[PDB]
Amino acid sequence: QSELDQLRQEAEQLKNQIRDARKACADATLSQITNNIDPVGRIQMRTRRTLRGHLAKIYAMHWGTDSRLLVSASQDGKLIIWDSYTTNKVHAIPLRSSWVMTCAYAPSGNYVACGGLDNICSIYNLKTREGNVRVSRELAGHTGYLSCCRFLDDNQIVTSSGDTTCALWDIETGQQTTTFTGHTGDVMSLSLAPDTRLFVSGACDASAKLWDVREGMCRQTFTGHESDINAICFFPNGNAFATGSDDATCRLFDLRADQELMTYSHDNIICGITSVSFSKSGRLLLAGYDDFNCNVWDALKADRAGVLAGHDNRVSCLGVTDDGMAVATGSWDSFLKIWN
Amino acid sequence: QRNEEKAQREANKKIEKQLQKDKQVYRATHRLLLLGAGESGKNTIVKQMSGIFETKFQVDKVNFHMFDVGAQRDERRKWIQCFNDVTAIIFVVASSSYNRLQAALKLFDSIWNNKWLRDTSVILFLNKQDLLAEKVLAGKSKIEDYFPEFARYTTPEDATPEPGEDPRVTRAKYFIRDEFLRISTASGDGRHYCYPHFTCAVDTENIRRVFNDCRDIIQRMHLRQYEL
Amino acid sequence: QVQLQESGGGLVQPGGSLRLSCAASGFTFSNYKMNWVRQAPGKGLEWVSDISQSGASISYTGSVKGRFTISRDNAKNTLYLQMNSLKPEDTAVYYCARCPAPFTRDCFDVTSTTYAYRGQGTQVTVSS
Amino acid sequence: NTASIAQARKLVEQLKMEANIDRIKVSKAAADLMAYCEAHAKEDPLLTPVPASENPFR
Amino acid sequence: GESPAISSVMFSAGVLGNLIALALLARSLFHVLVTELVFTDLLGTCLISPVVLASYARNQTLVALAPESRACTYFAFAMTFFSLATMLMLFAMALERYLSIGHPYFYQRRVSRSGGLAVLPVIYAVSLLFCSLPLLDYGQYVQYCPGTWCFIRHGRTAYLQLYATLLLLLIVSVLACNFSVILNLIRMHRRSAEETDHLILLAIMTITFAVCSLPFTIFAYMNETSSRKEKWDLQALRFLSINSIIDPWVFAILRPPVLRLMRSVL
Ligand SMILES: CC(C)(C)c1ccc(CN(Cc2cccc(OCC(=O)O)c2)S(=O)(=O)c2cccnc2)cc1
Repeated sequence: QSELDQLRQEAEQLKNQIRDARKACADATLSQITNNIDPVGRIQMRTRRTLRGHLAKIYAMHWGTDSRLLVSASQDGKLIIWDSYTTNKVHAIPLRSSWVMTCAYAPSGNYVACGGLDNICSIYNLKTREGNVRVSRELAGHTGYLSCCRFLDDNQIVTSSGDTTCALWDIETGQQTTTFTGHTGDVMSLSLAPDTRLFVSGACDASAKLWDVREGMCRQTFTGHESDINAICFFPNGNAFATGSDDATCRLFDLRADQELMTYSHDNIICGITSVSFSKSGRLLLAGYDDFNCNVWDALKADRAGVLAGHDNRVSCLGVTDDGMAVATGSWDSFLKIWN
Repeated sequence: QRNEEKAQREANKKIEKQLQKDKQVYRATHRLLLLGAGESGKNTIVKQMSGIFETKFQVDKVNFHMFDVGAQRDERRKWIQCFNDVTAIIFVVASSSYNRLQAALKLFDSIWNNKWLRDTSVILFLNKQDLLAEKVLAGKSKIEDYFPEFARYTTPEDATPEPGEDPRVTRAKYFIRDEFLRISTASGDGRHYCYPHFTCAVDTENIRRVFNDCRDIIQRMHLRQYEL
Repeated sequence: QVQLQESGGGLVQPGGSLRLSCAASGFTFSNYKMNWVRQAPGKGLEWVSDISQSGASISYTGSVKGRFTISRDNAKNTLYLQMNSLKPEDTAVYYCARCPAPFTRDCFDVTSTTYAYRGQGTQVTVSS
Repeated sequence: NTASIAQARKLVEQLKMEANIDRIKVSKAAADLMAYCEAHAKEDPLLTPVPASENPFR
Repeated sequence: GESPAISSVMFSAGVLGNLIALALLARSLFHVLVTELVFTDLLGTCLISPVVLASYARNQTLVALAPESRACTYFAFAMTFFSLATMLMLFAMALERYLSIGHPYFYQRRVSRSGGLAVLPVIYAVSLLFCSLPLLDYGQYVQYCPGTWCFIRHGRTAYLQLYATLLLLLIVSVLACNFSVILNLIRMHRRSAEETDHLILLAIMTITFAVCSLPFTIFAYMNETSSRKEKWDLQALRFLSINSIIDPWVFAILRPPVLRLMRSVL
């Protein structure tokens, strides 16, 4: 149509205007003002622990804010809560559906969420009054599979789904408080900022978006990648973030310059990134890959400075503890390992 | 101190003795993925046996779980990776459709050549043959104009069909089966096999076919432990 | 951004010839297997043809084999489809699609209703 | 036809609304990232090996 | 003067084959079973063969028992115990393969790798029982005409026939399991490569087992006069020994991949 034609023309005109503004705001590369600092040398970690007890591949894993308790979700239908110091299993929740793809820990330590192909994020209470661990809630209302759940507090939770929409739920009531639309592909990962006012989300349309939780609108959009985005993580200060995609490339985007700062890639890498995470200082960027290995990148110099090669199958999840002391890694060979 | 640590060890031992009972049940079950072309006849097959529907059945004291994705989108390059440990993908193809047959062929080619589905075998059910017989005897619906090598194709010598069918039906069925088997014999890495069959809504032998095919899959899986 | 701009369409008498072009930007064109798909009026999306990374492996659907020919220039990042002896049932909207992952031999959802790495397509009309 | 007009409205208004963003130069933001990485390089147990006595995973 | 040539090359080949086979696995239930098998064979070799080697330089065919006064009792005990151990290990491996190819579903749940380490402990237990039965003077050990070895005495006892019939039952069971697995491999090759090369390896294994273990059993049901005078009872045990030598070779070195790539290149 002619209306559709002029709408697409105006959209392209605004796109060109935004690109012009970005190129105007780009004066010096991050790799140009960082060449004066010294490199991190060589980072070589050792496998301190190895948690066994899962039957099938492990999709999710999330540290607790006490930096001691850990949760893992495997495809046999199990949600296991481990004590990471002494290796003892603290809980083992059996799930109603075997296809759990995500799991989360409450920042208070009282609840645990998990969702999957059943389009529901179930909330389990770990502190029942003289009872066992039983399901507290089942947040339903998504149309596609549930890719990520994240707690805001004991009463709010933000979820990503395979129907290209994110949602914000009030656990007490049980209905979607807010719905974040705009993506054109399945939303794969979401990341909360240090303060809980904003959060980023990556989808299968090779784009990432920044949402404000309270208003519910999209602030910024970042389109540096060229394939499906699998992993996303905020910088420790909340002014930048990092993504991993299937084009075998990680990217560090800025929230204030509104464009991509750094690219972490190597020609010898032809596998996609499944998970990314930052250390406590933000100088290290850990990235798990499909070639069964994990690579540590110098987030400022963009040069790889270590490898974590201990898993036999695809590295599915990867998480740094909230105090920066250990790194948990879960793979499709049904083993979580702690590195330090 | 020591009291909390011994309580934690008690809890861990109880959790582990429960996980053993759960592991013994997880190993006696064989999970199957029913992945039809959509409105292709998989509904009849699941009639014979939320976001995902599940059907449990039992053959000769062996337990089978069959999963079918429900409320999902038509894009399946992300939630299909969850089914790489499934022992078999049951792939239903509406053989009467011919362009849905090329769509099913492209789907089968993408599943066969996927990086994570490269060790998973496929039991292929070429359903809806009654309408195919109707259309090939009527001569109003053509396979020639959608598969230009239907002519020039001579029916193979093996696999004598049932005598109650018109030889043209046999020619069409074996043409489609060879169309799938060419992709299946595309060579390369994978360690997986295709077990094609000819079914209908009248059959009641399908669960035993799946049973025997899973038996052969498990046999070939065991046979790999005797190598390197 | 990942941009795929198709051109070359138009109205042509039955038996005529066309050459559709597809210009790509925002990705390494030589790492991806490319597809030509089409949507007919009142019908869904249909897979027409595809070509691999180097260009050695080429495939067409049944109803176009012998008439159309696909090709790719990795030096200029362009995908060409030459259509010969068109028929009245070739009138459709043609899309230039890229399948999502590089270096793979499988392209899953190029024919899905909402697919991100497609184009807007050109209308090819066959009439007299 | 008309079902595309609504989504085109959506996209064009989203672009109009996210085009008016104050974007500082890359220099200042990259310097802020460097300052954060340098001020907290002292508290990163993964960046420097911690003594094996206070390491909980000894 | 009786040359040690037959013992030297045999012991050398046995120990070198066991070491080459152990190196390539020292890095599934079949893995546990193969490592326990090669461990048992090599341990038996090191604990037995130096003893028969010792009475070659310490005597010019004059002092059969030079070392001690009851040493051949130890030799006979070790011989019987280690033969039972190796035969029972081969039986366990054949039974594992048979259940794996013959009854897959049943093998799918009940048999797990964790219970694989327990095979060695119970095999040693039953072997000690059935080999210490005579040591309580229910049987008798005697030194044989070559003087270099000691073994169960013919006559005046019913122990030799029991040992022979137990080994014969184990042999018959191993052969039945191997033939059933061959039948199943042929059937799954006809229903459909690797089946043909598995068949080659399993056929050569069955032949070298049935040719190198039946001589002893047949020569154990004969008169003591024609046995010692004709000097066949020595080869009757040497064949069981070369069976123990060949087993690790075709269980670890000539794996179906190796034979497949060799038949492909040739
Ligand atoms: C337990 C088992 C593995 C079956 C075994 C049994 C017996 C021997 C001793 N052996 C045979 C023997 C018997 C009787 C007399 C004799 O003496 C020979 C002579 O001088 O006539 C030699 S063995 O040849 O040392 C040898 C062969 C293969 C592997 N390991 C050692 C070794 C190993």
